[PDB]
Amino acid sequence: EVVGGGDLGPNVLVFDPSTPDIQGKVDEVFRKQESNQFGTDRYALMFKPGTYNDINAQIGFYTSIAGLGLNPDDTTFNGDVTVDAGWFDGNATQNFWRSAENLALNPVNGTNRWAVSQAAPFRRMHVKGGLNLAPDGYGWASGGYIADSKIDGEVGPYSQQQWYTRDSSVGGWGNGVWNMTFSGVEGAPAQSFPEPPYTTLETTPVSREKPFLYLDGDDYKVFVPAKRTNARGTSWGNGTPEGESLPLDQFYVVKPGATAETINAAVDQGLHLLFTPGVYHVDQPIEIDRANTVALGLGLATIIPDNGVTALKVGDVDGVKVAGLLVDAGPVNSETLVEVGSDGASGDHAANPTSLQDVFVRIGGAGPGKATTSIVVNSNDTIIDHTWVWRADHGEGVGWETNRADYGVHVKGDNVLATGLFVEHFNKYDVQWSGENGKTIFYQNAKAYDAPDQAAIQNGDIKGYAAYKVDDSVTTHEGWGMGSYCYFNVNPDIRQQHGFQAPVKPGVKFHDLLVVSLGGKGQYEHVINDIGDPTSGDTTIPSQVVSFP
Ligand SMILES: OC[C@H]1O[C@@H](O[C@@H]2[C@@H](O)[C@H](O[C@@H]3[C@@H](O)[C@H](O)O[C@H](CO)[C@H]3O)O[C@H](CO)[C@H]2O)[C@H](O)[C@@H](O)[C@@H]1O
Ligand SMILES: OC[C@H]1O[C@@H](O[C@@H]2[C@@H](O)[C@H](O[C@@H]3[C@@H](O)[C@H](O)O[C@H](CO)[C@H]3O)O[C@H](CO)[C@H]2O)[C@H](O)[C@@H](O)[C@@H]1O
Repeated sequence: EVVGGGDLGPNVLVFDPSTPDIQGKVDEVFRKQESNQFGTDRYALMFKPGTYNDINAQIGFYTSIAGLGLNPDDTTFNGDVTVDAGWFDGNATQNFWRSAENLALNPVNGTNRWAVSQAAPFRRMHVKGGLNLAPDGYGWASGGYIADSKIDGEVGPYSQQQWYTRDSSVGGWGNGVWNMTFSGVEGAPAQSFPEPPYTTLETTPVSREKPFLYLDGDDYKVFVPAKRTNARGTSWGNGTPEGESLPLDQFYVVKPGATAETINAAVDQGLHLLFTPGVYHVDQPIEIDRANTVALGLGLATIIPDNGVTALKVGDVDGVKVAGLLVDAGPVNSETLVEVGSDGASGDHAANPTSLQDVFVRIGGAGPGKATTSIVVNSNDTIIDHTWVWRADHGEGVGWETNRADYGVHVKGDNVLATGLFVEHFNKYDVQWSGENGKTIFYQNAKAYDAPDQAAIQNGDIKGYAAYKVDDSVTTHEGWGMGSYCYFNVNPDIRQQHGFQAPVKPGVKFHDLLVVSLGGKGQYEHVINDIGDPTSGDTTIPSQVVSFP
């Protein structure tokens, strides 16, 4: 039984420098996906190596676009790969669930616009011009994530609240609103927080670039980049990154029809997983318990666990690479949605860690969804490089009970690294860290907006549950460039005692923390523990702590 390789299904639209009506055939997708925030259509747009002209690819919901060279410059657009905000009058605060990878862009007026909020990665791009992250106007925006990219000109966030860039090069960088964090960025502005609120690290401590599909002349393969310790700048500027290249014959090609049983029997049998674009329902976890297994998603491939099961269980193995998957809770509460490693997991994976990359969790919004904890990271050395774990605040099936989700991410492994951590709206602790020697570079949280009252969120004798808690038994932890925002629109008399909670210990340190009330809808009492000013006013002024402790 199981069979690697084959055609990639209807939802992977694959273009070359000759193909007909590329513009009309990219277009059509956009007019279908532009306002389709909670529909089940999914699309991947893939471009063969060469040069494309006259192209302006507006990217809507649940649309990935990428090149199929090894290097960004192998697939060049004279034109744009664009996100803006027309559907929502210029408000970019719901521009979610889309992606761009492995392309070079020569934008038509000199500037590519990528007006995105969360879960909208921009990886391995070469922009031969500037990159604007704001919508036409300077309406609300809440991004964002760039990795492994070279922007020849200026990145211009304008009204973007916050941003994370790693292992990249920019010609310059125009402005900082609340929290612009950089690690391993050539051309980043020097560290300057509080004002302007730039958090700048010379290197990312460990990174490994996300695997991606690409052509060898005409063989579908997947490139699996070689890990980089103390990374700075791009992996591909000096051509060939170290890395090995699985052929697609060694992947099971997931489509509708596939069962959890079938997907499991493939990883078992010795195949990797390529999820083609679609929404998949499963009645038991997808379990990845072979070392070095790549599970790569296309087109915002989405897994929904039925019957309260865990969607994804990774075993206690080295080297697994989960990349490009949206895990969408079912109506029936799952105790966990994603578990990396087993409970009581104990060995190390330093040389060849497991990673989650562009893994997105949603609880609610397309109908009710519920989970107790969304991601449990048990495995030591795991890298979490871009995640958005989101209890819905809008849509259908949202409400304090209707889409209850108490806990977002629980990190129990030791030496876990999060780079680009976005977690929002959980009824209790958005992030909890119980393991040793953890490190987070960039955090973005917003609290739950629908606590019906203060009693709903009493946390023992603390008011509210921290956005980011380090259990007081930890000895060793560090974070950089971290923010928590509140919008208790339902009951704006609520108080949130702090954004962050931790031990007061020599080795449990932070850098550049902030909390923000959005329009005076509730307030924070402090930034971390009992330290830092409360928020005040209705004018959305951040309260900050530069150091801790
Ligand atoms: O021609 C190059 C030029 O393309 C620009 O893309 C624009 C879109 O910004 C725009 O999308 C509109 C909304 O953002 C706007 O506010 O209102 C309506 C309603 O939805 C939208 O059309 O639409 C036109 C065409 O549809 C696009 O060309 C890029 O932003 C820009 O960077 C680029 O230079
Ligand atoms: O609800 C949609 C979406 O909202 C996101 O949070 C937004 C905030 O992004 C937004 O913040 C505004 C700032 O961008 C702007 O600069 O300042 C004004 C104040 O003058 C801010 O309000 O505020 C809205 C609420 O009005 C928030 O909901 C969430 O991150 C996201 O999860 C959510 O889906």
